[PDB]
Amino acid sequence: ASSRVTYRRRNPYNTTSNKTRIVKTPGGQLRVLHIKKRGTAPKCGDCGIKLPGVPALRPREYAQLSKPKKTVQRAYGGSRCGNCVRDRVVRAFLIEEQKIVKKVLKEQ
Amino acid sequence: PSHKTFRVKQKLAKAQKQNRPIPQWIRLRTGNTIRYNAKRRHWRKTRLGL
Amino acid sequence: TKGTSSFGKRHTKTHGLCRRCGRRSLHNQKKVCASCGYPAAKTRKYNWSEKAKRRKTTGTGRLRYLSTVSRKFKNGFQTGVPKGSKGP
Amino acid sequence: GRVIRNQRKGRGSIFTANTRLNKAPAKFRSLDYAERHGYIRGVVKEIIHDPGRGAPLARVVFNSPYKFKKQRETFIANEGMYTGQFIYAGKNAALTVGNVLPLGSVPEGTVVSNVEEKVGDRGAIGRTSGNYVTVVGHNPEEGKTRIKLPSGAKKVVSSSARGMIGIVAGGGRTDKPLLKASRAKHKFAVKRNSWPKTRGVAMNPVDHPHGGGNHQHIGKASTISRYAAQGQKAGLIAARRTGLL
RNA sequence: AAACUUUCAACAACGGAUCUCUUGGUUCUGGCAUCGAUGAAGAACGCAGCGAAAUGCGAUAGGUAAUGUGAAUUGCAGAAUUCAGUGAAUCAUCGAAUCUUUGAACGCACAUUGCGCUCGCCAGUAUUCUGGCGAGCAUGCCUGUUCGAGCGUCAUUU
RNA sequence: AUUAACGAGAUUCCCACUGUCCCUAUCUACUAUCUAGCGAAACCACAGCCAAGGGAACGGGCUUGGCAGAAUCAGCGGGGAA
RNA sequence: CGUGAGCCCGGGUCGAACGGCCUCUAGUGCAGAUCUUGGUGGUAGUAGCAAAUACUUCAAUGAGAACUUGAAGGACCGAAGUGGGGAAAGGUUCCAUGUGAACAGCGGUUGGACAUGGGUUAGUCGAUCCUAAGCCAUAGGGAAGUUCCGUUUCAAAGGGGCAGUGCCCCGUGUGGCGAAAGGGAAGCCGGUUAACAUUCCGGCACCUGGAUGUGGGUUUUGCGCGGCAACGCAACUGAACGCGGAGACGACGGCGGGGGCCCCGGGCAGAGUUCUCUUUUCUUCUUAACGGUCUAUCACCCUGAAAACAGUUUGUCUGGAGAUAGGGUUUAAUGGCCGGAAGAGCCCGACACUUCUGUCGGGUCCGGUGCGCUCUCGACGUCCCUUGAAAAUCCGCGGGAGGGAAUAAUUCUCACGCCAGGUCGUACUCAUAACCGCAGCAGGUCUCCAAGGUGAACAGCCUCUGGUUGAUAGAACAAUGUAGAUAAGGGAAGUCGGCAAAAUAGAUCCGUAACUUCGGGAAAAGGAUUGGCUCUAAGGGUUGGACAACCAACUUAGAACUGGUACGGACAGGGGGAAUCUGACUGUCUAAUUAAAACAUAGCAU
RNA sequence: UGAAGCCAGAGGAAACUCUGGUGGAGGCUCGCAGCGGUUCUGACGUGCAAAUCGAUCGUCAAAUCUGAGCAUGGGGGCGAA
RNA sequence: GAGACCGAUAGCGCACAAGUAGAGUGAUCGAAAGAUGAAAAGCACUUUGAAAAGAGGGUUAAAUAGCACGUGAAAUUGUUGA
Ligand SMILES: [Mg+2]
Ligand SMILES: [Mg+2]
Ligand SMILES: [Mg+2]
Ligand SMILES: [Mg+2]
Ligand SMILES: [Mg+2]
Ligand SMILES: [Mg+2]
Ligand SMILES: [Mg+2]
Ligand SMILES: [Mg+2]
Ligand SMILES: [Mg+2]
Ligand SMILES: [Mg+2]
Ligand SMILES: [Mg+2]
Ligand SMILES: [Mg+2]
Ligand SMILES: [Mg+2]
Ligand SMILES: [Mg+2]
Ligand SMILES: [Mg+2]
Ligand SMILES: [Mg+2]
Ligand SMILES: [Mg+2]
Ligand SMILES: [Mg+2]
Ligand SMILES: [Mg+2]
Ligand SMILES: [Mg+2]
Ligand SMILES: [Mg+2]
Ligand SMILES: [Mg+2]
Ligand SMILES: [Mg+2]
Ligand SMILES: [Mg+2]
Ligand SMILES: [Mg+2]
Ligand SMILES: [Mg+2]
Ligand SMILES: [Mg+2]
Ligand SMILES: [Mg+2]
Ligand SMILES: [Mg+2]
Ligand SMILES: [Mg+2]
Ligand SMILES: [Mg+2]
Ligand SMILES: [Mg+2]
Ligand SMILES: [Mg+2]
Ligand SMILES: [Mg+2]
Ligand SMILES: [Mg+2]
Ligand SMILES: [Mg+2]
Ligand SMILES: [Mg+2]
Ligand SMILES: [Mg+2]
Ligand SMILES: [Mg+2]
Ligand SMILES: [Mg+2]
Ligand SMILES: [Mg+2]
Ligand SMILES: [Mg+2]
Ligand SMILES: [Mg+2]
Ligand SMILES: [Mg+2]
Ligand SMILES: [Mg+2]
Ligand SMILES: [Mg+2]
Ligand SMILES: [Mg+2]
Ligand SMILES: [Mg+2]
Ligand SMILES: [Mg+2]
Ligand SMILES: [Mg+2]
Ligand SMILES: [Mg+2]
Ligand SMILES: [Mg+2]
Ligand SMILES: [Mg+2]
Ligand SMILES: [Mg+2]
Ligand SMILES: [Mg+2]
Ligand SMILES: [Mg+2]
Ligand SMILES: [Mg+2]
Ligand SMILES: [Mg+2]
Ligand SMILES: [Mg+2]
Ligand SMILES: [Mg+2]
Ligand SMILES: [Mg+2]
Repeated sequence: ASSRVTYRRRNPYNTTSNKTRIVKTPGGQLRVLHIKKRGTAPKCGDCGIKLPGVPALRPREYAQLSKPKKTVQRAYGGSRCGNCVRDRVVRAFLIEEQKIVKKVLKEQ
Repeated sequence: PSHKTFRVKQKLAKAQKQNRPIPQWIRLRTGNTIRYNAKRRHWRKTRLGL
Repeated sequence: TKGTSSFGKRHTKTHGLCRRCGRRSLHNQKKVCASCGYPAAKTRKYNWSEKAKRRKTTGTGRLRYLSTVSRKFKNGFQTGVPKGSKGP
Repeated sequence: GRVIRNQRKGRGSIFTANTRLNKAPAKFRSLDYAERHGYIRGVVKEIIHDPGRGAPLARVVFNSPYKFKKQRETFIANEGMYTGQFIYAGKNAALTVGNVLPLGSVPEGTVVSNVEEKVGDRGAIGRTSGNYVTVVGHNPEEGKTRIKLPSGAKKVVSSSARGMIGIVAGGGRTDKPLLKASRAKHKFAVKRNSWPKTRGVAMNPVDHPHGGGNHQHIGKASTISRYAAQGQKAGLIAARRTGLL
């Protein structure tokens, strides 16, 4: 027998917006379902590693999630990774302390 | 094509109503010269030029 | 292969319909009519083609308004009603 | 005849530069109060490749002294620069690689790059891969500095003209043969439409001053006067000499 | 001898010459001066009882109002109450109107019946959102109005 | 000047191979062929047998001879300076 | 009658005007001009209607049937199709009913022909929105002018708040067009028509925008808790301004996961074959969007501190900047399970029936394998003097403005509840008949899906699903043809010339020269084997402690036997060598007589 | 076919050199579709066709092929010429 | 309003549904086509045929005017006669 399928839209070309996956329907027919692109996980602003705890969706889909689902409960939330936030705390403290040490050295 | 561009679809409606034969009663009008539709168009003969 | 073979590759429709003159002469890339020259205010016509002006001149259409001007002048541009017409 | 090939290049429309992949141009930041009396500090965020150039670019981020904003700017990276480096630009900047200093505050014999002829013209001289400008000497009486250009020509510029300490990155690029018509093709495909070149002597008299004849030859001398009439300049224009050096 | 080929006549074919005509052209002469932002010329789409084109007209659509004539229109029924009619007609005249989408075309565009903004009214729990309806929003220039800018500049307070 | 590799480039030779050839023969399909239906075009002064002579010096026509019997079908490529 | 151009008369047809004479006037006399326009011949019932393998029997319809229809038989396309859809282009060719002529280069009862009617339903598909290459306004500057440049400039350019005006805040900067293949909010299944379907009907969802109630959450020192941590939970304030991410990106290679297809078993049903044989040959055994829940590479966190270095991939990378090990967190579903949902669809069997097409019963299952094919995802790797779009839009964070209850307020980023989603396209063909080529033309025209066998293989050949049987036919078998072929002996003597054809050809094993830029030449040259049948051996996985048991499908090697010594048995499938001239090589051009030594190229030089 | 890189073993006093694997580079190579157009100087040559048809052939991972949008306009364009 | 003009291959390209049908991507190019009869009185009815039509019959002054329509030349063709 034959199991070939057809596009369900008038775009006949193998473009990025014309991606399909084959399913089998309850009626016993092989059909195609047009699927959107898969989302990309948000990256860290400093190092660029995939941020844990936040889902990977298309940009418009993030408007549908609740606030806790789009971020972690740390300082820089779902924007910077934990290792980069830890470095920022140490950098801010150490450099500020060195500025004080440099200060008191200047007047004396 | 199936994508019609409404302005174009409006011209195609005009072209098929114009492609009719002449009513019989016109051929009897006491001074008539009209005998047959001399502006008949067929899709296999002449292009609409749209 | 510049003949019968090359005519098969011809499905591109350089010229489209024009809003001003209704001819299929509006260049699609230049957006300029080849007959009436319509990106512009002034209708295109030249004295080196007497036939082209003749096809486009004033007597070739309905004359929706000029046909009545001749009658208005002959009566001297009257106003009002003919001396006691019915109804105000 | 007809219009020859070098005449058609000035009109453009196929001879324009391809710049879709080229982002913001490589130049200094505008001269301001901070750099004129003092220095300002920036951070090299990342070093990038600019198509058709051959020397890497570095995007450096500064702080706006007036607006609470970060001013992005793309310099031309020097051999030694790295991401996370601190860049200091100003009259009082220290003399290290990657710092932008006025030429008047830099000792003779040094090596700088992206020198500017005029104060405010944000970078003019020494911008290709392995090229650099050498400071020959100073003259502080009127504020003028004598430099040496990559071509070997000496020149006098304002002592307030800026420059980046070091040598531009990517040196030695032209030391590797291309070996292939592809490698030349890809080299010029991102620059402009100038490859390949047909030989004028292989053309027809309608097409080029050299074309024609029953043998491929140039009828007259290839040396063309300095003031030829825009279509005669199809050879060695105003050659003081010719032949092997 | 027939057939075939060639010639002529009668009749019959093919073809549309000739003759006669003509709501057409052409040239001359006489008279007149009147397009348009109060939206022209042109274009598109529609409108008839039964119409494709031509002609006419524009959702008031082979047309309305008004005036004159005075019994039609016509290919068929449909007007016979319109017969004193206070009025037929594809009539003539024409001074009142209607005049779709466009077009110099004027909210921005238009290869889209696309996208806007202001005011008023109506409906939906609505000053903000949605729908319907109406009136609007181009550029240059002129006169005036009002609101301003400039240590250009005057005087006073200061 | 010389060059390994490469070449639907030009050239010579050798091996294999074969109908290129000695020297032709045979087979199959579709035509050509006959029939029903349908049905053009190029070309065309008039036409259409030769020999010799003369002639604008290579005639279908002229002159002198040879001759010469309806109507046709399939091939053919001498001539019609086709 | 006249020398003549012409004139006159008789006979036939015809139906409305015409003539002589004297002067005046002219667009006034045709055999030609490769004359112009129209019409008609011989040729001539002639050339021809010959590519794409192919049709036959019966019956019906009808005046008439090779090319109408039904049945039966025989065939072809053979999944890079003669199949199922579309983009451009076309415009009603779509469907039903009927039909004289014309068209379908033969016929025609048939038709993309003719005549009359009917047919295209969207918040979810696309346009519309964004920007790209680019185009056009504005400010200005040229030009006699039609207009040219200019797109952020040498411009007083704009955008919002509070109660037709008033009062405030910011401003660096201030337009539009441009993609039915780029970016992008959201719909799936079943049924239904002569012709529409992600659009109608039934069921079940989703997004955006606007309003707004209940429940729940927070708060009586005002804006949540838990975990060491990676982070989690149903919520859990957040102004200007600023920061970051997504959108957002190359080609190729092997590997791993998943969906679909293919393949192999067993079971329940049905069909085919049955001289004999085959527990046999074939077919159905299905599960959408969507709401959850449990897992799946990388990576990250905690303990701990490694040489006798260890972990580890097909591929050698990682580790005192913290590895192995142990315990966890997390991005990733086209994965399992539940709902949707068996009530659907499908397959059998039993009866109704005048039609309406009605009713009922049963079933709709369980495993395995793989360098299999296709799509997709992921981690690695290679290449670059090549590094492989932008914008609309959305989100997170920093910041802390304003506001906020102790008797009620409050987040309307939690659940449920309410309202609305405008405009245009939507039929059909997508081609050996619906597009372009004067045409129903062997030409040309972008793309998706892609079964079985043989075989390395979308090679050729045969078959299944689906689709055709359309191209003027019948009879003979002359010459000459076009296409396909075979020839004894010789083997290029033919010819300008081995032009054309033949020969070689797959796989395995052996053997391989001069020369050389050391990379090649090289498949050099040149040899041997190949079938069928019966066996044997090797190459694995899982669970229980050099073992035992239960699975698995391919590859390689060895040996007997066997045959008219045949075996890549069809298909498919290099002829080779010795040199000379020339261009280094790959690449390109004279569309429609020249593909070359010409052009180009890297390299060199000026 | 088998370049870098990687693994194992062997030889040597050393310098270092060999062998077997793995790996999968190349404007490499045979070859199907696509693209092109060498020969038959084949068919046709009032053709299917105002350039096609058949066999044979060149290339086939890239200086390969290609759609749509856009730009260049006549003494002008564009040209691996 | 006229003409010592043209008279349907003439006169304007257009005496007619003419700047129309049609061609070209486009700028543009651009035809052919008048006449039954005074009046449709445009052939009722019968018969052969599937039908188109034919034969009778009828209208008209005339069908030797049948919408292929005033007259109807020649090229070219058929029958009869010589
Ligand atoms: Mg798209
Ligand atoms: Mg989370
Ligand atoms: Mg094209
Ligand atoms: Mg040349
Ligand atoms: Mg010259
Ligand atoms: Mg030469
Ligand atoms: Mg005689
Ligand atoms: Mg003779
Ligand atoms: Mg002769
Ligand atoms: Mg004589
Ligand atoms: Mg004689
Ligand atoms: Mg001859
Ligand atoms: Mg012959
Ligand atoms: Mg008369
Ligand atoms: Mg004359
Ligand atoms: Mg004459
Ligand atoms: Mg004559
Ligand atoms: Mg002639
Ligand atoms: Mg014949
Ligand atoms: Mg033939
Ligand atoms: Mg495929
Ligand atoms: Mg298709
Ligand atoms: Mg049909
Ligand atoms: Mg026929
Ligand atoms: Mg017939
Ligand atoms: Mg402009
Ligand atoms: Mg747009
Ligand atoms: Mg789009
Ligand atoms: Mg359909
Ligand atoms: Mg529904
Ligand atoms: Mg809580
Ligand atoms: Mg991004
Ligand atoms: Mg993209
Ligand atoms: Mg399920
Ligand atoms: Mg969905
Ligand atoms: Mg770890
Ligand atoms: Mg999923
Ligand atoms: Mg693919
Ligand atoms: Mg990678
Ligand atoms: Mg539809
Ligand atoms: Mg459809
Ligand atoms: Mg369709
Ligand atoms: Mg198709
Ligand atoms: Mg056509
Ligand atoms: Mg044409
Ligand atoms: Mg196999
Ligand atoms: Mg195959
Ligand atoms: Mg045929
Ligand atoms: Mg010889
Ligand atoms: Mg050629
Ligand atoms: Mg050639
Ligand atoms: Mg050369
Ligand atoms: Mg090929
Ligand atoms: Mg060929
Ligand atoms: Mg030939
Ligand atoms: Mg021939
Ligand atoms: Mg392209
Ligand atoms: Mg008569
Ligand atoms: Mg008559
Ligand atoms: Mg007559
Ligand atoms: Mg005659």
